[PDB]
Amino acid sequence: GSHMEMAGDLSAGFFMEELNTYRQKQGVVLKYQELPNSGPPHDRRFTFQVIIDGREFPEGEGRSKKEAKNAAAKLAVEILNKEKKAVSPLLLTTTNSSEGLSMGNYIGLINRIAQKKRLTVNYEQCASGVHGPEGFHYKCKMGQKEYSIGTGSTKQEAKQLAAKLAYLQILSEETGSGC
Amino acid sequence: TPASRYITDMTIEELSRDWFMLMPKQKVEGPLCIRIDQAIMDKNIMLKANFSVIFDRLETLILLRAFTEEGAIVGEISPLPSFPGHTIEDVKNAIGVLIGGLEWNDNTVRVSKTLQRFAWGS
Repeated sequence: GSHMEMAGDLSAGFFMEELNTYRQKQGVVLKYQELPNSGPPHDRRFTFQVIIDGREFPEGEGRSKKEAKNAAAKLAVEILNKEKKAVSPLLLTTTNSSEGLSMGNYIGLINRIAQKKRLTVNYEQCASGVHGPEGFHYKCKMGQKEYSIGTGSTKQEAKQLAAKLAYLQILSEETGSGC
Repeated sequence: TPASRYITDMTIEELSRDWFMLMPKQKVEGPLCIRIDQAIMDKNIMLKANFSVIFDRLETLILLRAFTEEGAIVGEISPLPSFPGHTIEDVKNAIGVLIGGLEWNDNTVRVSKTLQRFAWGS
């Protein structure tokens, strides 16, 4: 309504030159908007419309004198202060909502995803070196009907496949009820 | 270089972690290091250094690296040197530019920590 009521320079602008401060970050080079003395029920109050965000009606005013246009930017102090509350839903509806490079490991979140029924997830081997790769058929599990299994020649090239198939079991397993 | 004015964040293990670039992204304005990989984007980077202080203000920097809990890396960041080394007020830009890279895709950026408290200021 009125921040000041008596101000005014005498060699400068005042409601544009001395009005420079808050619109540095509020960012409004007003091609100026004028609503001076707009009161219908007999009120000549200068709403020489200063702006808060680019069109708005910053306005607080009391008379056609030093009274009025100062509290124009009254709420042009505030709508930056106001509205700092959230705008988005659970995430930004942006087409770029959070990246993060999801997990490449398998048996890490398997026991998480073993939440199908909170499974026993277990892995073991007897890695032959007889001929060296002589044979590694893998036998482990996630789920409870597709016993996760692998097969291979050399150890690390085949270490996972059952456990891979384990971690990749339950999301395809219809199990969890018993059959 | 007292511990009260010289802090060793990076231990003897944070010094030599190497990773590989799918599609990196780089920018710089002054004495700071910046990077995001664009295929490997938005990974945890843990930028630790053995820095120093004086009068609650600037002494020095070493280097920064990238670390996660899983241990991956999206890119690399560090306090960069220049002709005078690392200009403090230029760290306002070098760390300044070092804050907004990945932010377009809603995933915030990593910034160097050494020149932040005492160069990125002033």
